[PDB]
Amino acid sequence: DLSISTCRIMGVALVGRNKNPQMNFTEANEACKMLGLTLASRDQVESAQKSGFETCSYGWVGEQFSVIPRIFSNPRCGKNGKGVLIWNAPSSQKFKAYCHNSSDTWVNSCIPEIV
Ligand SMILES: *[C@@H]1O[C@H](CO)[C@@H](O)[C@H](O)[C@H]1NC(C)=O
Ligand SMILES: *[C@@H]1O[C@H](CO)[C@@H](O)[C@H](O)[C@H]1NC(C)=O
Repeated sequence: DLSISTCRIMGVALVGRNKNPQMNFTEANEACKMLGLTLASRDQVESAQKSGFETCSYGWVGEQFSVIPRIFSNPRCGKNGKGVLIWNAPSSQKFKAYCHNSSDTWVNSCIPEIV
């Protein structure tokens, strides 16, 4: 089974396997596709981070590198960095995936508009 962000921010979800090993670049694209999504771009993860999205996992994006979005500093997540941090790695390296849902328009898929 796959782990997925409970609430997507600017259409972005972190997607990973429930146990290691995680996913090379090809596997990451395939995982998003199996969910009916696409691999997110760096720009899409940056937009999510600016809207409050952070994780403790590096994940593949469409530019063929991996990123981690960080808002608070934690030594276990991006070595206390803040921002969208980049990891240039071979396409064979295992990471999670950032997927983008083009049907999302709410900033947070769990927070509706006022009804
Ligand atoms: C990615 O993993 C798949 C197995 O799911 C493998 O067939 C493929 O060669 C791998 N690609 C790279 C670049 O490591
Ligand atoms: C994508 O978003 C739509 C609309 O919010 C939702 O119904 C659908 O389940 C989402 N799919 C995934 C894989 O998140």
